[PDB]
Amino acid sequence: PGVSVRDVAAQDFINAYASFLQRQGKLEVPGYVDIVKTSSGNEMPPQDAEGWFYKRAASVARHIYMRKQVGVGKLNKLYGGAKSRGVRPYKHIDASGSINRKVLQALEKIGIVEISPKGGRRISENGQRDLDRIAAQTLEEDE
Amino acid sequence: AQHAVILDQEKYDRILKEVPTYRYVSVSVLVDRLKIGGSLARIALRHLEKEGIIKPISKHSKQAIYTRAT
Amino acid sequence: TPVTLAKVIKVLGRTGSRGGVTQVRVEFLEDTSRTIVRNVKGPVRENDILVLMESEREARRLR
Amino acid sequence: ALISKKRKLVADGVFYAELNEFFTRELAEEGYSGVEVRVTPTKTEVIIRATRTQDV
Amino acid sequence: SLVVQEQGSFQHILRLLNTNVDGNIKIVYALTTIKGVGRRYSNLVCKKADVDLHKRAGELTQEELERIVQIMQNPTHYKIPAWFLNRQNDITDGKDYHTLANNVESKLRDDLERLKKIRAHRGIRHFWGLRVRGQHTKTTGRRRA
Amino acid sequence: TRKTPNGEGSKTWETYEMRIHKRYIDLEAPVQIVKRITQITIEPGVDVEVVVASN
Amino acid sequence: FTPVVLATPIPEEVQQAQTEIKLFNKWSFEEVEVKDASLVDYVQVRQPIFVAHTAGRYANKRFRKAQCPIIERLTNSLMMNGRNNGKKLKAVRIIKHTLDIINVLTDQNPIQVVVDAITNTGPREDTTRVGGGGAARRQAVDVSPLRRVNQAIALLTIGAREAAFRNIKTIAETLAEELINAAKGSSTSYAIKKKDELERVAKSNR
Amino acid sequence: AVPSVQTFGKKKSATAVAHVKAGKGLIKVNGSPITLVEPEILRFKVYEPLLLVGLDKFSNIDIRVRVTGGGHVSQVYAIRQAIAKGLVAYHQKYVDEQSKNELKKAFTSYDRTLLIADSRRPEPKKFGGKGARSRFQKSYR
Amino acid sequence: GRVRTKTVKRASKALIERYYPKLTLDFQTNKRLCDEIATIQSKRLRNKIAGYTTHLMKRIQKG
RNA sequence: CCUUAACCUACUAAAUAGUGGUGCUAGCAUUUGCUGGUUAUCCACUUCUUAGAGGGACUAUCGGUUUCAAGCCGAUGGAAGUUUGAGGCAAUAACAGGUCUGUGAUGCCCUUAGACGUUCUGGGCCGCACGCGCGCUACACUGACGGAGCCAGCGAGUCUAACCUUGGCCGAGAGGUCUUGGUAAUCUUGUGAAACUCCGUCGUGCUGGGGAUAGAGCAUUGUAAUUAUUGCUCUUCAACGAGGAAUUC
Ligand SMILES: [Mg+2]
Ligand SMILES: [Mg+2]
Ligand SMILES: [Mg+2]
Ligand SMILES: [Mg+2]
Ligand SMILES: [Mg+2]
Ligand SMILES: [Mg+2]
Ligand SMILES: [Mg+2]
Ligand SMILES: [Mg+2]
Ligand SMILES: [Mg+2]
Ligand SMILES: [Mg+2]
Ligand SMILES: [Mg+2]
Ligand SMILES: [Mg+2]
Ligand SMILES: [Mg+2]
Ligand SMILES: [Mg+2]
Ligand SMILES: [Mg+2]
Ligand SMILES: [Mg+2]
Ligand SMILES: [Mg+2]
Ligand SMILES: [Mg+2]
Ligand SMILES: [Mg+2]
Ligand SMILES: [Mg+2]
Ligand SMILES: [Mg+2]
Ligand SMILES: [Mg+2]
Ligand SMILES: [Mg+2]
Ligand SMILES: [Mg+2]
Ligand SMILES: [Mg+2]
Ligand SMILES: [Mg+2]
Ligand SMILES: [Mg+2]
Ligand SMILES: [Mg+2]
Ligand SMILES: [Mg+2]
Repeated sequence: PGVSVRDVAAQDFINAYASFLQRQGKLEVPGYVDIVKTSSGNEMPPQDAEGWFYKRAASVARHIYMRKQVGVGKLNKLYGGAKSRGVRPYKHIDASGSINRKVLQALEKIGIVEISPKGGRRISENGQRDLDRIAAQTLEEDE
Repeated sequence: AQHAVILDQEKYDRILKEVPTYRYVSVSVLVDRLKIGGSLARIALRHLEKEGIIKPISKHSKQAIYTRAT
Repeated sequence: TPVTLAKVIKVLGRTGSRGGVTQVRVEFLEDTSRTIVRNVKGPVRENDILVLMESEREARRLR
Repeated sequence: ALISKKRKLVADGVFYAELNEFFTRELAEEGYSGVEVRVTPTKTEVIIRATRTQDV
Repeated sequence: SLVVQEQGSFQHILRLLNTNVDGNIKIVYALTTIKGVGRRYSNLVCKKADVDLHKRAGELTQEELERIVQIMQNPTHYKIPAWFLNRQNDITDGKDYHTLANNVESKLRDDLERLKKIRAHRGIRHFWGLRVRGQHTKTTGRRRA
Repeated sequence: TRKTPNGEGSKTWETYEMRIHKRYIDLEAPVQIVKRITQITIEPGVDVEVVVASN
Repeated sequence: FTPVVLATPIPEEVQQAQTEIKLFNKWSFEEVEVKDASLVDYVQVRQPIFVAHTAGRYANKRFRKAQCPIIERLTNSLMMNGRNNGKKLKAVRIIKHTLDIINVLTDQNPIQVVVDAITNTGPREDTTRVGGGGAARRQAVDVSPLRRVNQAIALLTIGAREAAFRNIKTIAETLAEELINAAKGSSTSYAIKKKDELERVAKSNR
Repeated sequence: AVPSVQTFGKKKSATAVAHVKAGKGLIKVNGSPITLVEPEILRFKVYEPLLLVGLDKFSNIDIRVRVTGGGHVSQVYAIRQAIAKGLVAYHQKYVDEQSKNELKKAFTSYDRTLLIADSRRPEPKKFGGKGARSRFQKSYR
Repeated sequence: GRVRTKTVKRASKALIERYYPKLTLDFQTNKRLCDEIATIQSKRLRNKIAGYTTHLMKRIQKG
């Protein structure tokens, strides 16, 4: 029939790209993983421990696919949630541009995204290629 | 701290032999059978479904629901 | 336990010092041709159906 | 030069507010009655509308 | 995940670091009823300890428990960030410690003694038993002492 | 702004607005007509601006 | 049901039911009748709906409260106690879950058993605070159907809210618990009690 | 040049534009199918127009919709309005009138404001309160 | 409370007095009439002066 | 009357708004197809968006009720039928209401060089047994936490200057650093807001609800941060288990 990733529902795609980015083994996982907290506006680290770098890799990937070009900042603001300033009201806070900037470099190094012109990070022709592929792999699970 | 955070062999086979007649089974219904707290009662759900007994007729978080084997 | 259904026929006016009561003439459906006037609690329009819990008693003014 | 358009248009109104004052003091005994400011090439034109122009 | 079984392997309550630890809690949260061991410090240590966080404080090998202690009171050796730590840059030998169990109480006292003994207005302030951090005092805090 | 100079009263707030309307038209022409059409068509209070170029 | 497809495909039971019966989440609006005279015109049930969410202008006039699909009344009354003010997706989902629960217990269209629990907790007559002179006796009044519906819903939700507070059991379990008990009066539900009692003190001062 | 109409749907500030060309029958929103949509609980709110008039009706027509503005629920209503208003905008112009008027009939019959945009809008907040009616809090003395 | 001001009811007066041949139980033609016949300063007021002339008209006809 | 929020496939239009075609091009399917990219490669439009000019509603049609009066009520129609929603404006008169602490508006009085003038240094308005008010965060399971889904509108922004700030690296974080666009429907910005949705963890235990109080280290604004301007990490883990009489909206 043909396929995109937009044809695949947001979460089971991102679990799909996750289980597959894990299979692979290729990645680069800086090294401060597990010992880190994704946001100043966060309490506990993620519970994936050995992982989640894959999930946000999948998340980052898919999101870059859906559009022109996006940089580390827009990902901070995206991946940024609500911090309880404790007894003081909540305020939106951006999450860490380290987790993202190293994710974008690890997906660029594995050639699924590319330092787009104008600014940001365009999705790679080989990324297009392989996302739509595992997309199809994800629908084909459901046959 | 009021019991039901572990497995005690008799509790296993009690689960196995007590979940018919349960038209309603869920996190709250297993706790209510004076046993397993929400951590391991959710494991008892994922493993009673490993084969038999519970029919999954409800989806997700907080809420869950099963019935007896037909 | 003898229920006695009665359909509002006309709306009379609010009673009670507060003004939440509504006076109303009702014809009970099980054998019409006989009226009683009751005092309600909720909102009411014409042709509703009230469950008169006891059949023969009526009121008028409220304070 | 080089200002925002908003800031420019407000700034012009302050320019009006002050001018009207300076005349409303200065020309009291000449029956001053209001100004207008007209902008052109070459010049910047202010017209005193007062009821005794031989004393202005 | 999986219904487990075990035998009499797990003994509830187990004492470490001069404090006591309830069994039958998700271990990570058990090390926090020790002093100086928050939810993040506990987390990272067990992660670094090669332990199953899934597990309760119940199971756990003795060998594990001891590796847990080792990591807790020797952070910078087991390559823990040091900014992850409650007592950076001491103030005498200037090393970075993570003071734990009955000892945090000591240093809390130790520090305050320095302030008082130097006569600094934060000492004076702790001494009068007030709020130090500068918060207004007219209205807030009445029941108190 | 609050209506009162001072502080007493209910806290009546007012609100002032000035309306800035912008328009632009593009024309191709010689130099004579631009200069003819721009010195005249003068209007006090309206801001006329004439640039040039394709950058 | 004669399946059809085009490009973007429409799943099986989706295609199926929709074009066929115009039923709920996937429950039956046909059959289900308000087992009480009166209360009809004040319980909806037809036109059927899919889920309990509507850009409903049920407020701008006096009784257009009464045309509202009755399930969407229940759900609407779920989302309160401030922290849950708004949050209709929350309430609506709790209803679907709740309805899935009732149906497991004793079958019956669970939307029907909801029709029954609403009818079976409306106070046939209540009391009001008359003047009568300083010391104010209690006049027995006959409460409107519309008040009987409203009060049934307000009772049933609050009672289930009160039990859901501070225990493992989730809202929908106790809701469905409340409605199941209330369906055929058994005095074990907070609503059946409070109805039965308002009718005891309304009888005592007449 | 193929036959095609464009429409829109508006609840609160959410506007939803909808193109209705002649095709093999897609039903896509922004860029993803109408099987996704999620809200999900609300999903059958946007299926609704398809099912009130027959899924069949869409086999000669490709349908794309893109939504900007509003909020999560404010978009689910705007789209389904755009779809139904589109389905009758194609029968107004291409197929005959009787049929269109038989679609406005089983749409407005059951309804949910499918062809009729809701007029409800935010009220202004006024001074003295944190809402439009909600005044503050006085204590007298 | 949709009670017509005096300026409305009074204009409706002088119109129906002097332009009763012309005018008819139709607002829309009465409205346009009020353009070609009467000098009002606002659309809103004109439709008020009209839709009311239309009412009076509508009931001069049965007495 | 004005203003704003609602209705115009009618009018005038738009590379600072957008849409359809075409080129140039990516991917997935290949049988056409699906889903992106390309401030000008052109062609066409104006539904979406913008604001000019209009139109529109007059509680209209019909029916109830009313002295068959002004009006009220119900239905249908309708973008709209509570003064269409919400404001702006607003007579006569009154108070010893507030304001000499907004005014280089002012009478009168005080003071005027050992100053009640002005400025500089430092402290104070923050001082804490405690009464009163407005509030913020909470007591959790319609919940906290962690992944992930991911959606607004009113704004505002740098010249003789340092404002709004994308992107790239570095940094756990706060932040840093080299660059960048915008005097702005053009850049920040689609302000990828937050509740919220979803899949998990926890499981009623002052618990993983709550985050006061405090310790230690790191940064940012500024000449200056001690009595801790703010931000961050770790640790410390209070009271509060729904709140008397009362009382706001
Ligand atoms: Mg977000
Ligand atoms: Mg998030
Ligand atoms: Mg601790
Ligand atoms: Mg508001
Ligand atoms: Mg072909
Ligand atoms: Mg082809
Ligand atoms: Mg237009
Ligand atoms: Mg209507
Ligand atoms: Mg108006
Ligand atoms: Mg006085
Ligand atoms: Mg003054
Ligand atoms: Mg003076
Ligand atoms: Mg001042
Ligand atoms: Mg003055
Ligand atoms: Mg002085
Ligand atoms: Mg002060
Ligand atoms: Mg006071
Ligand atoms: Mg106040
Ligand atoms: Mg969450
Ligand atoms: Mg915007
Ligand atoms: Mg560092
Ligand atoms: Mg520059
Ligand atoms: Mg407690
Ligand atoms: Mg605690
Ligand atoms: Mg917390
Ligand atoms: Mg200081
Ligand atoms: Mg001080
Ligand atoms: Mg300050
Ligand atoms: Mg309370």
